[PDB]
Amino acid sequence: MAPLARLAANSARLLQLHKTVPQWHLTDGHLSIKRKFQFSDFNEAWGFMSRVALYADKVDHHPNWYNVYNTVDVELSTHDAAGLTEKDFALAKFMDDAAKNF
Amino acid sequence: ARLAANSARLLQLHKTVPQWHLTDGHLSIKRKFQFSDFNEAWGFMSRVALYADKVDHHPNWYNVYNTVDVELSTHDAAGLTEKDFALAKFMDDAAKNF
Amino acid sequence: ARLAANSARLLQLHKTVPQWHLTDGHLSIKRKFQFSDFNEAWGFMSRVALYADKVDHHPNWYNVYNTVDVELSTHDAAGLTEKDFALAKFMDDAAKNF
Amino acid sequence: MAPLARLAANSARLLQLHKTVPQWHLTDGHLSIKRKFQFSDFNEAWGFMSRVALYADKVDHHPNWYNVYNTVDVELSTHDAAGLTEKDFALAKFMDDAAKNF
Repeated sequence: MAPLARLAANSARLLQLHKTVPQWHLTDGHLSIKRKFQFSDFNEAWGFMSRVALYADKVDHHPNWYNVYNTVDVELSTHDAAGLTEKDFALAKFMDDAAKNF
Repeated sequence: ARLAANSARLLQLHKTVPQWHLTDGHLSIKRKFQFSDFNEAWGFMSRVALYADKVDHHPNWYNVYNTVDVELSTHDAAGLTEKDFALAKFMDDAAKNF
Repeated sequence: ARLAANSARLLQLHKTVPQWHLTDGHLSIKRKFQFSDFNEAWGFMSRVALYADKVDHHPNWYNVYNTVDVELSTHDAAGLTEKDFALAKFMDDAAKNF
Repeated sequence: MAPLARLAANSARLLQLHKTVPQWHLTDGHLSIKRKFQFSDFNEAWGFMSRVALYADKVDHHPNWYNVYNTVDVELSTHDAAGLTEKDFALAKFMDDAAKNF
């Protein structure tokens, strides 16, 4: 009984959004998106995570992320929708842009 | 130097960080930290990040909003070292503030 | 809306953040925070950074190791607004943890 | 009575180090170096400061920095030397590299 509408698997809109973040992979049932970000070291990884943290608390939409030294393993979905919303793709896009710097 | 499962030093170190859970084979220690919100969790993580890069010893941590799910082990040792307990302790102290 | 020097609202807000010092013309409020070390100061600043970008209201802060010398004012207002006192309060609360 | 030796003003070594960080400016008496870093927004500035913070606590050598939204105004010197040392230029260089990303 998720209070929010999720983007339906393979919906034209979902796919139009995915196209903007092509290095993320859609998960089974299209219920989330995943990307493992790789940096040279922890210092770079934290620099990246820092910008995402600011964005996340500003839009109040947070990554499920697993950091191990130079690696940041990320899965995005909207809990209140039990799946993907526009906020996940907007978060993925910001993350992609912040990582592009490295 | 790798700490053997149930070794005297491991058990002694573990007493300094009693909220941590020894894992199968004593290959790692785990603690899940919980805060009021992400802002608090990030303030916590920020202090740990600084410590981690200073001593060059890094957590395996999974953050979701207000929680930080942490597993510590020495990657080059295939088990626990002193550095893991030292990090666990720094993390405990940083968490106390909240 | 810009708070006029010595206005009733300014003085009332100032009571919620008594460690802050009103500046000449009541154009800003200042507080210098002190911590044990940089690690603590950075943990403090990190929480404030998150708050600041959330509400889109930023401190004028000068950090040297363990100290954070802070002046707050609303750049578009040429003086103090509610947002400055709200930020001052968030900063006070973040500092309390240390 | 500074416990540490500072690099003498105009010393060949000072100048050889300054050459590596050409956008920093030497201060009167060559007692410090200064650079005002400019970013697009606070989010970028904090991303930058974050990496420098990690470096600073690792080498235990900290900037005197004044952040105002998208701007980071920095002055580096070694207090225990009452002037510049190699650590200031190594810090400036790291800062330059972290900022280059933006």
